[PDB]
Amino acid sequence: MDLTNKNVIFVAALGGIGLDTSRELVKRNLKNFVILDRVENPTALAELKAINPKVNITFHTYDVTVPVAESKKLLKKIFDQLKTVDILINGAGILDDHQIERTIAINFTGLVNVTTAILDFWDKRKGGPGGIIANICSVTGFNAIHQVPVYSASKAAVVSFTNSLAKLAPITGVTAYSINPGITRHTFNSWLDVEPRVAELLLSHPTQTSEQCGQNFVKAIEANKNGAIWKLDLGTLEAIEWTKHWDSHI
Amino acid sequence: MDLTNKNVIFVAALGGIGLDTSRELVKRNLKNFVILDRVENPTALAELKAINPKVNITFHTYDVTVPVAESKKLLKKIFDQLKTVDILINGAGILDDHQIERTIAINFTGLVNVTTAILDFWDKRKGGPGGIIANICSVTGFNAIHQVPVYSASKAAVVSFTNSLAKLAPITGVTAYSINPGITRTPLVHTFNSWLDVEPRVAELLLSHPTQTSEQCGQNFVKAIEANKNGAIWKLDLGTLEAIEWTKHWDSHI
Ligand SMILES: NC(=O)c1ccc[n+]([C@@H]2O[C@H](COP(=O)([O-])OP(=O)(O)OC[C@H]3O[C@@H](n4cnc5c(N)ncnc54)[C@H](O)[C@@H]3O)[C@@H](O)[C@H]2O)c1
Repeated sequence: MDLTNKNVIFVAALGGIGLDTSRELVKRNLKNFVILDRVENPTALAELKAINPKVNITFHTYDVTVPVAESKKLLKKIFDQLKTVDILINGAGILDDHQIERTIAINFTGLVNVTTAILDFWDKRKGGPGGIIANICSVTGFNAIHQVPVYSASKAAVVSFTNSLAKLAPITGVTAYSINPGITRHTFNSWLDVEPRVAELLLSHPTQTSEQCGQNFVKAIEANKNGAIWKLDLGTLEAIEWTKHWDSHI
Repeated sequence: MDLTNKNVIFVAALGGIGLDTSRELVKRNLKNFVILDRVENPTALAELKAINPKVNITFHTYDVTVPVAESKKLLKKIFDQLKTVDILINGAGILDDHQIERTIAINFTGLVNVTTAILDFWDKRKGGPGGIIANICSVTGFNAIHQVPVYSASKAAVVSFTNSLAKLAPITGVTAYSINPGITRTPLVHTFNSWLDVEPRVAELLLSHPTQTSEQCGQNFVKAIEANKNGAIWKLDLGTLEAIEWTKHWDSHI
């Protein structure tokens, strides 16, 4: 994957790990960088545009928890303008096990919904060009932080969903892979307050900076491997192998 | 685990797997067996009672998609009556990838919510007695039926959640294990929808391969309950009961 002159939609582009990935992406001479986030950060947005003014950066206020139909309405406006979109990056997410419904709505349901929305524009069965989906999941989708069981479970779901998307690529023309960051250089809520110090404890352990998580993120996008399950931990980029415990035979 | 004299709540006890599990459960001399299901089934209820009149069987009309406060209200009613509950079984699920929100609400969120509610009565930090939770997940939580990605993902979520619950037992006093059937002959798999109709023949193709009976599944389910192994990930496929080992890809070190 050569990112030059490509059109990219990035959901939650101006947050923590999103912003540093975004900074590197706009340095790659994209034609369009389309940002969809819940709230505007005008300082960050201006800063992004200044990195390379030639890149068309557009911002849409977007809540990932809206129904599929609402996401399709926004996407139609984007496709009407750009004509083509090459990659969708899903980076929405919250970490707060005091918010059970919302954790699920944002991290899991929202990810499924926006994917379903864009498939209506990309599905090759209906004359669509196909496309690429990069889902920001989490290493907690492989093995949980058991003190944030709801967060971890939501990430396990999207690791699964991404895996299946990739296996459906021959039918849909839409490839996908997951980007799974380890702990990246603040305090949050554990489920039923089983551990009030999760953030303090995790951030003391060996971590990585948001800078070369973002650099490894772009490397992963460039590698463009359907069905990859990328681990981005301790400043390295590694593809993990999913264990086969069971087979549907279909 | 001796089931004699125990109090059991079973969410979704009257479906294909549920009813056959229930038939086996009441073979043991349970004290109270409390059924929560979405639709009343007076014939099945009568049948179970007849199996073992020593077991006290009650029924509540219950939808897992209600807010947690509502589930808490029902549990309080039950705990006030029985004083103690020994085991909770969370068995609700739908298979319909035309229903994204509902699949996730029933299969994942609803399971998390009943668990969260019952912890209020059981949590040893509150001076509760602890307890045991058996969660019906799915082999699809290990490896998807990719033509139903949403269902499979919802099951992956609950496998994860159950693993974590079990790891929290030393703190909460509440142990847990997953029950993961393979393809089992019930109405669930008779006819169903794939995501965006990627595979309109999915039910046909799946059932062209070997399956097990709900009877076999229910027998092995109760066997796993009696084994009572915290953190177990039980596979119930082709008539066998087998514990699987979850691969370690990453460790939080906490
Ligand atoms: N049949 C299989 O091959 C298979 C394989 C693996 C896992 N499972 C799982 O086993 C469980 C039982 O499935 P089944 O095969 O007996 O299917 P079923 O359709 O016969 O029964 C589903 C059960 O879930 C209940 N339910 C559905 N929605 C509910 C709601 N909103 N609130 C409360 N209860 C609700 C139903 O009333 C019923 O008791 C499900 O969780 C399913 O995902 C089934």
